[PDB]
Amino acid sequence: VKIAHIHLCGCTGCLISLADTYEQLLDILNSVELVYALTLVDEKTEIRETDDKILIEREIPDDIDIALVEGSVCLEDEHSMKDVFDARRKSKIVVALGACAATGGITRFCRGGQMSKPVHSSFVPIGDLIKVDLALPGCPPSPEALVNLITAALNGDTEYLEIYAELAKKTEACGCDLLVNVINKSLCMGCGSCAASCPTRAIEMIDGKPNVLKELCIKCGACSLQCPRIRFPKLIEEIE
Amino acid sequence: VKIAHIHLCGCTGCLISLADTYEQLLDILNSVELVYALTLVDEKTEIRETDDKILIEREIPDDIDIALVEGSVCLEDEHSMKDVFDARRKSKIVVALGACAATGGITRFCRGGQMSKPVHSSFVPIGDLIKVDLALPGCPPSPEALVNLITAALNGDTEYLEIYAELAKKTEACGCDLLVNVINKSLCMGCGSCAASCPTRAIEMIDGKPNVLKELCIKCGACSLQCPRIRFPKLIEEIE
Amino acid sequence: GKIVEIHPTTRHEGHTKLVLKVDDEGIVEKGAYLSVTPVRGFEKFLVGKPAEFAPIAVSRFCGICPVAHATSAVEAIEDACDITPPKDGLLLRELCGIGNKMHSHPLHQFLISPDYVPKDDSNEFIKRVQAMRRIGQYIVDAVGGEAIHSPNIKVGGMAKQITESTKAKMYYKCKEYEKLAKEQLEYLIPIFESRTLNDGTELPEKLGYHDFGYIATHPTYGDRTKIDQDKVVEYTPFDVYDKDVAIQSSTTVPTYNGRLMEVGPRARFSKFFDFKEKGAMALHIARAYEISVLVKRAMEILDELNVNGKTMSDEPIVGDGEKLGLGVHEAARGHNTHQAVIDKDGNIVYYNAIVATTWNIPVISKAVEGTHYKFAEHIVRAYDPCISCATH
Amino acid sequence: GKIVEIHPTTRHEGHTKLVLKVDDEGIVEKGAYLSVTPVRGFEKFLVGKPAEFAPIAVSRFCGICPVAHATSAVEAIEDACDITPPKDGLLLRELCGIGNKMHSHPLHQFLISPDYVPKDDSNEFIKRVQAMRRIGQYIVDAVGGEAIHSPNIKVGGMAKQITESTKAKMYYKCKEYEKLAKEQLEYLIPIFESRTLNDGTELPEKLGYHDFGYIATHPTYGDRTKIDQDKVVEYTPFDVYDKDVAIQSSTTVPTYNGRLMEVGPRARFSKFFDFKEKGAMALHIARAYEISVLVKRAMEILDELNVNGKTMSDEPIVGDGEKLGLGVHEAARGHNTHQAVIDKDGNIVYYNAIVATTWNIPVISKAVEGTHYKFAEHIVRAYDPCISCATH
Amino acid sequence: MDPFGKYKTVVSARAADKTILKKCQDGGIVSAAYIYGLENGLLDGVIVADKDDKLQTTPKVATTVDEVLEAAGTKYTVCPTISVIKSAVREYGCEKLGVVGTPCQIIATRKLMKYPIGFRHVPDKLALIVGIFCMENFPYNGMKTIIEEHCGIKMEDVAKTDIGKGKFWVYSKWGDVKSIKLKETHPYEQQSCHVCMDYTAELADISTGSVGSPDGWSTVFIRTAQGEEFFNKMVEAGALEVKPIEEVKPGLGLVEKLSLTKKEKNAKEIEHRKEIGLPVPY
Amino acid sequence: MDPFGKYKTVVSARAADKTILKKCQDGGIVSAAYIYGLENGLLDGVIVADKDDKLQTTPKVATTVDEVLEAAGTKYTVCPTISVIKSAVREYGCEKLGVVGTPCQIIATRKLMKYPIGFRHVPDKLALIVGIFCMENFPYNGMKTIIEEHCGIKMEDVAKTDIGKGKFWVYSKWGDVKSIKLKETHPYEQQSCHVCMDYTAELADISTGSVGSPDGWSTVFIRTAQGEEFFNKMVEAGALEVKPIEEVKPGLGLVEKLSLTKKEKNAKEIEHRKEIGLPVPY
Ligand SMILES: Cc1cc2nc3c(=O)[nH]c(=O)nc-3n(C[C@H](O)[C@H](O)[C@H](O)COP(=O)(O)OP(=O)(O)OC[C@H]3O[C@@H](n4cnc5c(N)ncnc54)[C@H](O)[C@@H]3O)c2cc1C
Ligand SMILES: Cc1cc2nc3c(=O)[nH]c(=O)nc-3n(C[C@H](O)[C@H](O)[C@H](O)COP(=O)(O)OP(=O)(O)OC[C@H]3O[C@@H](n4cnc5c(N)ncnc54)[C@H](O)[C@@H]3O)c2cc1C
Ligand code: NFU
Ligand code: NFU
Ligand code: SF4
Ligand code: SF4
Ligand code: SF4
Ligand code: SF4
Ligand code: SF4
Ligand code: SF4
Ligand code: SF4
Ligand code: SF4
Ligand code: FES
Ligand SMILES: [Fe+3]
Ligand SMILES: [Fe+3]
Repeated sequence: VKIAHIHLCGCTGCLISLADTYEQLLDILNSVELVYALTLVDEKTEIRETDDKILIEREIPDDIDIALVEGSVCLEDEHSMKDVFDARRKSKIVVALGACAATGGITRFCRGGQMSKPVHSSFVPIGDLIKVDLALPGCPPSPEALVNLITAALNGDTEYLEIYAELAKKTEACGCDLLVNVINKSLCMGCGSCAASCPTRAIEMIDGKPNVLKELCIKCGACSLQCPRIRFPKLIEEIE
Repeated sequence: VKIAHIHLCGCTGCLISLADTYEQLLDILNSVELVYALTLVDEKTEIRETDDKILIEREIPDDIDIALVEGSVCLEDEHSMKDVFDARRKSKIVVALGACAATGGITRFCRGGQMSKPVHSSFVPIGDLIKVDLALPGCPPSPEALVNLITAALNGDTEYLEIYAELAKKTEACGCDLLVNVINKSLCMGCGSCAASCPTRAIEMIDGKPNVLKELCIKCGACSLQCPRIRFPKLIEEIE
Repeated sequence: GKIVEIHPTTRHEGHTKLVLKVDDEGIVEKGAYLSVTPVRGFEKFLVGKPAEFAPIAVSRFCGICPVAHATSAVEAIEDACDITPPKDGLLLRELCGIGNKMHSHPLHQFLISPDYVPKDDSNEFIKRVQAMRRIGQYIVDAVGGEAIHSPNIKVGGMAKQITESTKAKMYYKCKEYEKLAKEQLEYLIPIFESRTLNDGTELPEKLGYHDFGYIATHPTYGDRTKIDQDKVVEYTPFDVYDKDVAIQSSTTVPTYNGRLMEVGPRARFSKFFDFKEKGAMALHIARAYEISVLVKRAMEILDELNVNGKTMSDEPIVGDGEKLGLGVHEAARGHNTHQAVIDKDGNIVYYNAIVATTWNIPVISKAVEGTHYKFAEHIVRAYDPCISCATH
Repeated sequence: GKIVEIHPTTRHEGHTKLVLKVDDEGIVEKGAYLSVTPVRGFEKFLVGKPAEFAPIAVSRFCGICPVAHATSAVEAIEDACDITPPKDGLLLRELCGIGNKMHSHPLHQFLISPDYVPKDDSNEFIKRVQAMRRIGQYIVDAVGGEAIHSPNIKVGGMAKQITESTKAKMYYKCKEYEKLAKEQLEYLIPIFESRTLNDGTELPEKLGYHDFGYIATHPTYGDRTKIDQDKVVEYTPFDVYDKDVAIQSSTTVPTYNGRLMEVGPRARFSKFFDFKEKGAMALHIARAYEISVLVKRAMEILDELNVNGKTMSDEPIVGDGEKLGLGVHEAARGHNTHQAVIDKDGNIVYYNAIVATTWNIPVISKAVEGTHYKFAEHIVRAYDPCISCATH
Repeated sequence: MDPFGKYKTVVSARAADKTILKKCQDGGIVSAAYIYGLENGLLDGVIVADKDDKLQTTPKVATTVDEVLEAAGTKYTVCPTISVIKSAVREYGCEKLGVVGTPCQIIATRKLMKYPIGFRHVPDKLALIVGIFCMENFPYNGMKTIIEEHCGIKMEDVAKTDIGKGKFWVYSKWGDVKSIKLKETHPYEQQSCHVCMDYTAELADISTGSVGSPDGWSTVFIRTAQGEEFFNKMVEAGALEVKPIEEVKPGLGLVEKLSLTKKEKNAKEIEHRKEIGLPVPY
Repeated sequence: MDPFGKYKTVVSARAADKTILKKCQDGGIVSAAYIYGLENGLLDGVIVADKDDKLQTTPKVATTVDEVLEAAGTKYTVCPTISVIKSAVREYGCEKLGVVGTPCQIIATRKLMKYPIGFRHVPDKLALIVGIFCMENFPYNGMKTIIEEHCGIKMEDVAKTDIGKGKFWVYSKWGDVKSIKLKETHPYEQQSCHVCMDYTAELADISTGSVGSPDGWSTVFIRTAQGEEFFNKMVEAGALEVKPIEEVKPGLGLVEKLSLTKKEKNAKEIEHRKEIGLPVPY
């Protein structure tokens, strides 16, 4: 199949996370066709020459099978708005890779005014404009989580991806998800797995319950996905 | 009409705000019939006498027209669960009064463990258990907003209550509502009214945009309600 | 040989239960007044949270006296970090607390009016209570930022300075409040002295007597030096109720030197104004008289206030993570205590609150004994009980 | 007499544009390299937020070098508040930054491999690079808490400490990395010295020449005393590009004494290791040689580290709301600068960042001039640009 | 669609105090009303903007006449005037507050008054709501780029920025006057103004602007009964110089053309946002 | 209704070290497994529950047998053992971690491994997952009230508690033994355990418990290939004493009744929550 890495208003960290499959990145790239990735390949090069100028563009190719879209969309930049609608148009499966594309992530705190584009102030997850098929939270999702999504997508493992396909319809995340959906609902038993999942260490187990340091939370969603009293598909009970 | 003040897991401050209509509280109480309010009236007294016990109970009466339900619901206290369903059963119009009943408010931070009821750890807005007809956010809602809600209810001003009847379906609130729905959506113009509405002074205008001090937010909902780029019914445009 | 259970009790704040053992003539032999309000648990979810969130959070104990919990909190955190609020911030803070007691006492006189005020005087009596309350709540709005839950009450003093315009407006409104206080007081004291309700029922002369001492640290504000907090021990409801009643109690049982204590206006008036009357009517009388004490101190503060003086300490909220800061404040219902331990980063590591009515609840249990049970609720209301406060 | 625009440039991080005015033979006469990545605006939303949020937030500038900004952010806040990190925290911090530069340089050699590495050697070359990066990311994992966005890098030092077991593991991983580096370096240095790509095309001898100086403060970490930040002035894109190109640039234009400067490996190697070669090939050579310098200093830090020595300072984050703290760090791409002023409450009141590639973008614009435009991108990649970093 | 909303009269006018005219943008209407109300007890506090030596604005609760004079003039940059409206009635203790604001900030004020959830004891204390016309705002660093980099004037040497006639005009403290096509200014404008449908501040007591009236004068809409009484009290006191909008040029026809131009332009943006799925007020 | 989940063998067992038996709750299986792994290089870290003099619990990573010994015994109070799982593989540098936890915490570990979003390089380093049986947990202050105000014994003087045999049992250091009906111990339990449907820690490598086995002995389920290889290696070394669960009393029939009593009781709670609109895991 054909996969492509669209980089919107992200930091390439999610791509580096995939790169931190280390030497197994060759097994991944050898199992698919990397058809577009500005960071890695010179695609899709199209030379347009007028009598005034030569324009050499690298554009998103058509007939993409899996689009790993990373970063959020800047509403005030037209190239960002254009690339996100192109990714959906040309790709069959759109994967909101990383908290930025899935729920906004750090870019939720953007309020603009900085040089040299002081009107750049409105950043949204890709789900607020296009239909998302799969969403990977965290900042960044682990290399192991990525490999599983890729392996499950190639192998048509619909069951495994159901939790991520359900996340695609969620465009907002916070550490408060644990309060609103677990602690306040008499479901938290105090394992602490959420506190271990957080990349900024914003969760702190106090008296068998999570305390969220809200000023350190970057709205990544890794804790909400982790907590086993929110989602617990039968698939997880499978061991030998 | 018959109105009743149901007091769940609250602070009575919402009732005090209604009391802060001052001398006009007698014009309010004379335009309706206060049929139940443990803080105010001795209703509805019912005496059951056996050979060993005299049971003087003050129960919530039947045929309530409007119920001002204040405070959240404790999922582990059976009398709190019984009273919230009792209010829906016996009342025609259920008003989620205050942020505690509307969106949880300060009680969203409850995580239990305190004497003398250490299993009391789960608090939800009444919307998570019963059907709410009108919701008033804020901590507490101003006396004027209450007077306006009561007048519009008595006068059948359905247009005025629409924004509140729409809130009754919303059980979550936070200062992030301004980011997720306004700033991030290229709608914020920098009035600052959202900062003036905050009871805890958690919003701070910085460079023509709000900055939420998330640790000082009680999840009350006033700012999200005030913002004119969220809701702006034509009714507002009427002046004389 | 019969049990009398009144539930809920009315015309006080919150959710309680009376569980009385009465003989064949209805006289209470063993009393039990207890909170059944769910425990929101402020002292436990504040651990892990920043210090400046305490006065905001604990203000939500109750909407009738929120200023008293904000004041006790910041005093306890200031004590834990050795912060000294500037002179004029402390004056505004006391003024904000006095304005809050200036709305509570009239409010309570309005709550008990169905028992004591003739039905013909009701409307004019209520109008005078609300005119007074408006003034008290205006003082809390101006100084505290909001009448219900004042965000200006902060660690280090008060957030905002008023103007000389605002100061003069309050001084004039206090002169009018004092006029209303004399009208109210001259009307209620004869009623309370008659010991007869508005329906002609004479109340027993020994109504609400008890054998316990008092706790009061100041007449209008608070003084942490006037109490030895080491002698204050919280015990469990099993130590004062029967087991089937104890499991329902939501409050702790505070004791000073192993004994129950009464707090409140009479506790203050006994220590500072040589008021020695026992019983429940004495409570209503002391509370009525304290209205004149409060508004007269508010005008004394305004006279002393420097409108341009600093109101926030510049000291940083930094503690050593061990010192148990003590913050006391004479709320409308009595000695209100908060304690806090703060680390070097300004975060709460332990928090505790022994609110006024938490003291008075087990005292009410005893005060109802000796008299008929038809008077038990009238003894309760004499203590102006706030239950969401006593439970927190 | 034609305009050549390449957009986007590839096999670097982020989103740029080459806008070249060439003569009839294709020689670039006026060059322009500019970022068109949207401005997420970190320096502007950090204002009003607490200081500990800065290293967490600025780490999201880039996922290749996040450590460099976290390091520079806390150094700037520590400077603003006069906080001194303990010895062993400062050593782990430096070790973390060196671990990051240990995966960036091989990663860059992997990105440019389609141009310089023959196709038959590709798989082995990638495997050797990824084996090196695994060691580098493991160092950042152990010390920093996460390889991509290390939450242990805090104002005060390094949050956690390592066990002797772990220390011993990293020391053994470094010795194997040092083996791989010699293999890598013995393979690439001949290719870079030949100045010919893998398809046979020879590169001009003066490829990427320019007349600007260098900025480097330390060979492996950073030293705020080696630069006079007052001589650093940021100018607008209108000062370096033509007007129709300037409105597209997202970055600022940093200058030292009003002049463009190059940063990066060759800048460091020029100042400290007497490396005097100009051009783009010298840039790939210095970067390759720096890999050995890093791993040697990593083992030198481990031999110096006390695994039980304090890592976090006990000083509180308190500023005076005026001091513009300076925080410099030698990122994998070059001299990285953060500045921040902090008030008494530990909150950010002004923040600014001058990232490495921000320096090189306008230098790249000149370096492409003089040579054919089919070589322009090869001059860009020699600078290992990171654009989401240069834009922040 | 309708261009101005509700009004009672529309008149060209200017202040009579010429100290005001020394410091004002157009006719000095806002300052004249504030100063009149303060001097005559109709207002005890007014919300104004305290600009910075580099034109960075700051909202402010003014109480003295001279303070009103230090905020006179237009800073075409966002200033949250409503953010101090509660602080004005709490610590400052105002009971006859005057408020100024662009049409959007007046809209927020009208909603603030109809649903005063977070605004306890505030509505009854607003004594005069003055709106100023507005077509588009800018982030400070955006306007900084327009002035410094397209007009070549340092914000410090800036004296009076103005728009109209087809271009942005920067008037320098040292005498020069520069003009750039409005086309160049549009890429720097705050993109949240593209959903604004109010040009003449249609919900204010009194709305005042530059367009429609001549240099040194101002188009004044008087809309509400409260604004009419305040306006009439000023003209009988001689604080204002008043001429009909029909006897003055370019006249009400320009405001109308500009007001509808904004409405038709932005109503398209609103419909474009609905189409692609973005939120729009309702 | 299945009673135990998937397992290879069920066994009644006991530790061979007498030191462990003197400090353990039942048969000392967890401490025996941890110490054997550490001593034989199968594990290099283990998550354990440290207990304060007053029985408060604090999670901790352990790299020394002494540490394992310092924390042997059941604290019937919530201890978040998974909260330290990342810290274990990061700063502590573990690559053969041992984790223990109630069935729920095991469920968290298994999900933590299948969807390792926030758990980069964690799953591969988990070397043994030991589950302990569990019927109900308590908040600390709730257990404090039972032992101190219902049982008489003060927390400090407590040395060992045990439920079963019809009710709660608190064993005093000094020597007394008090019992209170299990019917009164209900009001003080964590209500989030009323939706839990795993009794025997059905997803652990090795599950160990008290019921079904006599005093001083532990019912041990061997479930996974990893747990089997570990369990066998201990047996061939003599670290455990092993008797078939058939030859021992009360036997597996008790585990089955308690397990299916929990499942049937809590499954009815799950259906009650669904009925009134509360969230339930799915
Ligand atoms: C961004 C902006 C765009 C405008 N666009 C137009 C336009 O297209 N057409 C038009 O006819 N008029 C426009 N105006 C209004 C015009 O520039 C004058 O402000 C108006 O004529 C009123 O000035 P005056 O001489 O009557 O009042 P003055 O006596 O000069 O007082 C002016 C008042 O404006 C207030 N003010 C200044 N800046 C701001 C701000 N950023 N936010 C809120 N209040 C502020 C000051 O506090 C002062 O009280 C605009 C104003 C602004 C701020
Ligand atoms: C709250 C609770 C309820 C239980 N209910 C039952 C029951 O109904 N039926 C039954 O058969 N068994 C139950 N158990 C388990 C039982 O009490 C013993 O822990 C186990 O059966 C035998 O342990 P051991 O002797 O084999 O290992 P040991 O050598 O005794 O070591 C026990 C290990 O358990 C860990 N531990 C102790 N307390 C906790 C805690 N609160 N959370 C997580 N880990 C902990 C310690 O780290 C220690 O390493 C329960 C345990 C707990 C914590
Ligand atoms: N007064 C009072 Fe509270 Ni509502 C009580 N009881 C206390 O501090
Ligand atoms: N290296 C690096 Fe960054 Ni991604 C750049 N350019 C810097 O601090
Ligand atoms: S989710 Fe985190 S790592 Fe991924 S692009 Fe966004 S900031 Fe970078
Ligand atoms: S608390 Fe941590 S894991 Fe949860 S959303 Fe916030 S940053 Fe992500
Ligand atoms: S992961 Fe879920 S159940 Fe476990 S502690 Fe966190 S919120 Fe509670
Ligand atoms: S909303 Fe606020 S004022 Fe109303 S009950 Fe809740 S805490 Fe009290
Ligand atoms: S920011 Fe303020 S107004 Fe908005 S929800 Fe939080 S506390 Fe309420
Ligand atoms: S009220 Fe709405 S538009 Fe006004 S500043 Fe706040 S978020 Fe922005
Ligand atoms: S155009 Fe509209 S939204 Fe923009 S500043 Fe003017 S009135 Fe406000
Ligand atoms: S009953 Fe279930 S949820 Fe409760 S502690 Fe035991 S395993 Fe965890
Ligand atoms: S949603 Fe507001 S801080 Fe979590
Ligand atoms: Fe307490
Ligand atoms: Fe910058």
